[PDB]
Amino acid sequence: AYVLTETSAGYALLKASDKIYKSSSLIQDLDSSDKVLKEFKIAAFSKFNSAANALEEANSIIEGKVSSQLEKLLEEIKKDKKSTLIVSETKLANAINKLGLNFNVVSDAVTLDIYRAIKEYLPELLPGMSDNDLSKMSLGLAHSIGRHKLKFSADKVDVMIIQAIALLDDLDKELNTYAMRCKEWYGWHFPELAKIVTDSVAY
Amino acid sequence: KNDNHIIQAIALLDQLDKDINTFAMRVKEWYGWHFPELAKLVPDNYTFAKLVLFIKDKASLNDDSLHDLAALLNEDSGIAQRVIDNARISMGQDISETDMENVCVFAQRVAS
Amino acid sequence: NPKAFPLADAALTQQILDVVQQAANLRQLKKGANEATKTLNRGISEFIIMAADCEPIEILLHLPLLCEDKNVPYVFVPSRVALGRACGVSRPVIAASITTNDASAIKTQIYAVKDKIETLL
Amino acid sequence: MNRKERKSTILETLMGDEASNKYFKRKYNEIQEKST
Amino acid sequence: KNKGRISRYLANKCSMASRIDNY
Amino acid sequence: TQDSNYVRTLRQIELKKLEKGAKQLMFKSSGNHTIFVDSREKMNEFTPEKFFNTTSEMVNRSENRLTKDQLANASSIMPKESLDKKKLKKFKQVKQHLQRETQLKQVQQRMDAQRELLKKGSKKKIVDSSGKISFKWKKQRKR
Amino acid sequence: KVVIEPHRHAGVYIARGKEDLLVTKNMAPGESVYGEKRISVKVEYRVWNPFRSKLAAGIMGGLDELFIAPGKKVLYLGAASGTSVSHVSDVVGPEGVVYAVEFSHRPGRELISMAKKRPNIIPIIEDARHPQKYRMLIGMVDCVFADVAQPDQARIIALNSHMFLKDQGGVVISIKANCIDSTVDAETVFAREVQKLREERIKPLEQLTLEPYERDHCIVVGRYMRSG
Amino acid sequence: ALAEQIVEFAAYREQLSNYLSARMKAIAPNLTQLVGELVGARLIAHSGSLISLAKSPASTIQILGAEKALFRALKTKHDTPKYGLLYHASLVGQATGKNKGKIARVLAAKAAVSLRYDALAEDRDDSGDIGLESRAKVENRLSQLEGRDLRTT
RNA sequence: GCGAUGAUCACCCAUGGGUGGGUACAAAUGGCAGUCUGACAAGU
Repeated sequence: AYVLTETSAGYALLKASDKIYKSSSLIQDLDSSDKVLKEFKIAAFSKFNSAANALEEANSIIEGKVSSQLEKLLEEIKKDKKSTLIVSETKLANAINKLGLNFNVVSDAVTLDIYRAIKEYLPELLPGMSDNDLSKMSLGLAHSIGRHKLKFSADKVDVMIIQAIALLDDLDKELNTYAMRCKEWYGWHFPELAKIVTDSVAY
Repeated sequence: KNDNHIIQAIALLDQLDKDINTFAMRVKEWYGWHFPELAKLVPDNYTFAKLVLFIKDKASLNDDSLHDLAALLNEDSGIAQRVIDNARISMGQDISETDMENVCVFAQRVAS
Repeated sequence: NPKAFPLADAALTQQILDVVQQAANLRQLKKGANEATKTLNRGISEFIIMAADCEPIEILLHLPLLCEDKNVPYVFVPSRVALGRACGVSRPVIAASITTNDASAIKTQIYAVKDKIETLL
Repeated sequence: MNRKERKSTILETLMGDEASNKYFKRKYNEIQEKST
Repeated sequence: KNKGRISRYLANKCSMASRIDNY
Repeated sequence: TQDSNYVRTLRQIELKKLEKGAKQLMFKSSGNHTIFVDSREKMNEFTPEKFFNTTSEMVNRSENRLTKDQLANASSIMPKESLDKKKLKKFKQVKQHLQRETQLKQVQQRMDAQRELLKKGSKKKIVDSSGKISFKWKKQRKR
Repeated sequence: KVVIEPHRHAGVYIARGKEDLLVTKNMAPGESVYGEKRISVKVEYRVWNPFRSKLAAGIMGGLDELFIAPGKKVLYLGAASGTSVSHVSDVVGPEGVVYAVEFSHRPGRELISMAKKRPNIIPIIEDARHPQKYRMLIGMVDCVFADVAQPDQARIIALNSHMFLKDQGGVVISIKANCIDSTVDAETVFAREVQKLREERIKPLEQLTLEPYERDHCIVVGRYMRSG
Repeated sequence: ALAEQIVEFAAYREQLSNYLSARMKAIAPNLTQLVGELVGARLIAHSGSLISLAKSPASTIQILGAEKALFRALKTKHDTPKYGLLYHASLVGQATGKNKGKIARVLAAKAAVSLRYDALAEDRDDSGDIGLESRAKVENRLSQLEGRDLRTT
């Protein structure tokens, strides 16, 4: 059986010995550990690319639909005319039932055992495909998904406008004092010009 | 025998150093809104303004980008590879192109 | 789920407008959205009645936020013309505020609608 | 003079001056005893 | 102590140098 | 002598002073903490000393119930009489802010009563049998 | 001038100076996130407020086993405006990680600002009722805290604990009788929600009513045993 | 080279002011239709956040600028200041005297209304409709107040 | 192998540090510090 799994670093697919009885054996024999994750280490992995907006839209299509990254992961899963795969989303389950490769999928069944245990020993799956820490990855991806889930018109930023008007005031003050500086220094050659003109820019 | 050139030179150098650090920390704020880990990675304000001018946007991370941003001061401090990894996995807020041009012109102002 | 949060049914709306007239008669109700914000800042508004048919809902949607800040509940009326009529004034008020006064003979009524309003929220 | 003693009122620097303070309280107790 | 001595010494020498650079 | 504007300014002044003070203060807890035990024999031998692995004062103080392995005011001058006086002094200043705020609320309420009575209405002065004063406005829509 | 005393839980302390205070460390130095005052003793410390964060009132109210440690990970459900997720980020430090979840919009924006300030906070603007909608973002939490104001509190915590807690996990909940029943006694309310946690397999070790700081409020602390 | 620095500062400050006008039109377009980009950003900078300014009532917006004279005069029993920050709007500049006072009142109130719309409009077409219609309202009140005279004919 | 071009002139622990103080700059959602009134106005 297959297990499709979502992580902040990619899309991981696992083989298991034919499932529901494998989930049962996991939960009754306490298989949250490295031994069981080496019995089911990896079957088929895919990184998504290094584009933040693209991976944000990718998690949005994970929440809603099925995507082309899922196609290029799901191109050669089947060996015969019947292949089973376990997921935890029911709408995504029926979506990959009505998908073109038409392999049979199980919805959110009792394999919370499977998903919770391979998420517990996902640190053992990290020497498999993702030789890094996924904490800052989940940090950045969660920030991007929140940033999209709230509307976030990118032109309406109050801290930007307040920093901008503050810096406008600072540039006015600095222009005035450097104006006085260059005026008194150029008083060495032209005090009459310095008194008869008043504009810093014209000076 | 004139000496006010020396005097105004002292005064203008003092004011100039003060305005350098103020406008450079303002560059630091204006690009820490887009990438705060740049402000956590490179502490030098002058090289910060130059690095903002080069990395306008944190999306353009290429191997030639590694090369020219390593020609920007160095490789041995790990700044190039570390800032490419941090701008790849950055949580920084995206801004508009007018804000971007504003921040780059401000960093050019700091450099000049 | 629109932004028009709690809006009562017909009989409930009727009875709060009746406490609106009796508090306006006993001078226990203040008038206006800016004045309602003022007594919110004062800490003497006991609860808030607002409209739904204003230009637009937002200038009185600024009030529920401070309501949840200063734990002072609120509800909506469908007609601001009806709200100004229970206020007893020629112009349609869109936001009115029931204040606090310990020597008020209608306080049992206000604490009653307070129970009903909290069960609505 | 100072920075941590640079204060915005000469009355306030008179109260900061302690010899004037004890001089004032001494002569004040004196003349209030003379009054009472 | 000798820091102040060095300061006074350099103050006298810088006074003489200010004199010669002024006149 | 004084008006609603100045007393309202004072009201906001001292309410924000109360808010900062009550944010600064510290209140000891008193709750019905209950522990849920599996077995009735462990109920019968249940002792807070063994359960909290504490001491006597450590179990009477619900704040600092430190473990005995973690066990395993004299820095300030006059500890037994002056620091407690300072804490109790801060507490009394908060209480006095409360009292002056309520007295000032009474001033403001009487002044707004006189102001509204002078302001507007077709009024009928009613006396209530506790010696109290009130005014009944006639029922009329103001234009 | 101000003595610091380390409390029995790792990460929390007590300031004994002119005033007694319950304090924690700071992660953003010189940055009060909601207006509370900070002290320098030097190491920078920030005090907790019970009325603003009942979590501060619980450890002040007496708590046996608090499952939020420095080297741990905690989920926060009902993170309205973050005034407590900042403090739990301070108590877990860099080693720990807190996942704040909140549905509403403007406290969500405050929470994004606070997650910008603090990397220990991970933001989830996704709804708490469906955990599969954000199952990608959070992985195998050690302890969970609930401050949500919904009547299906033990049920939604049962979903989040089944899907997101590790075995032998920690479940700590704030429960409000005025929100769920508002007509019957607080004690039978708390007994009934204990029975609900027992039906949802949470084994409750203790509970504490929050009488001097709030009104008719309870915190419950329990272990999550025997789940896969 | 110093004069080069100066003219570069001046040109950059002019470009910055144009960028600020664009930013204010992007953030609060109805406030740009009502009171002005500069004074709107000044009210924003005083209040801090736009949500805080929407939380603030109308009298707070009217006397947001002269808080010193406000709290002073309320403390020592004098006339409360009546313009604050919004005096530098072109409308109050065009007004005169007690006309300035009444236009300050109605302009603070209308700016509070349309500012609340701008701050709490989750969807917003960014056209300028509410600011334009409220500005026409203030224009009509201004023309009525200017037509109302004081000396007997 | 001298000198007017200038001789000489707060604590604790044993030539080390802590306290205390003074000098310039920067930050504070640190304190001073508290956001006016509210139904009528104008012509007939």
